[PDB]
Amino acid sequence: IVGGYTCGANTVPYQVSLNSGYHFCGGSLINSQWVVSAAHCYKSGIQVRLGEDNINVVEGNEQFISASKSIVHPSYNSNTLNNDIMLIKLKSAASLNSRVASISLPTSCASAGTQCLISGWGNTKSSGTSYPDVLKCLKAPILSDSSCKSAYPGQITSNMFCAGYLEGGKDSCQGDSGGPVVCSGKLQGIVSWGSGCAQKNKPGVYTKVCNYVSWIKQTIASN
Ligand SMILES: NCc1cccc2c1OCCCO2
Ligand SMILES: [Ca+2]
Repeated sequence: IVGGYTCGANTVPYQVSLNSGYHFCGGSLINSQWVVSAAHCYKSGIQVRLGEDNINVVEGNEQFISASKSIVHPSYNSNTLNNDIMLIKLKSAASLNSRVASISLPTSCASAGTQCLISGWGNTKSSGTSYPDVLKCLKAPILSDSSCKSAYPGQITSNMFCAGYLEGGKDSCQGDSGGPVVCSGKLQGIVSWGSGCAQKNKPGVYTKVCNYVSWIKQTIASN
């Protein structure tokens, strides 16, 4: 997250870190046995780390649980990042508590200008690299579909939305991928892609989770 703040330990209790020997993407806990992340985050051998704040120090509220299965959306297209969503099942259920909590799925898509919270352990530099050890947060509004599609002509699909600041400064960035965009208590977005971070007229692009609720519920219920 560029231009954001330190969240505060366990303040975003549905944020998980996906680890494969190191942090590589975020995700969101949607019930005790399932996480939703970006399909572009797929790899074999994922460990889900829940209850993290500093991802480099055991602080005493973590749960580390290996994935038993990954399910990439059936229409994920890695060339265009259309349908950039995946499901991850945990080998054993997470222990739900104040610091390890699920985030509700949306029932309709959210309006332009709705305020959202975006979080993750990604790069905090818009030019340069610096990775934070503690979870960072950003409040960002959903941008109109028209200003999203003007920002990235030819590349925004009905399954994507932009959130951020056209002026720049304040955006998600590398290593935030797969993590949550929560709006009015609902998981509305998954960190997906963009052009650099925090550049003028290049806001973050997010997987539009409201389009996927039936797939998410049917897939979980069948697996
Ligand atoms: N700024 C949105 C954004 C979000 C996640 C990863 C990114 C990214 O920007 C593209 C360059 C870094 O990869
Ligand atoms: Ca930790």
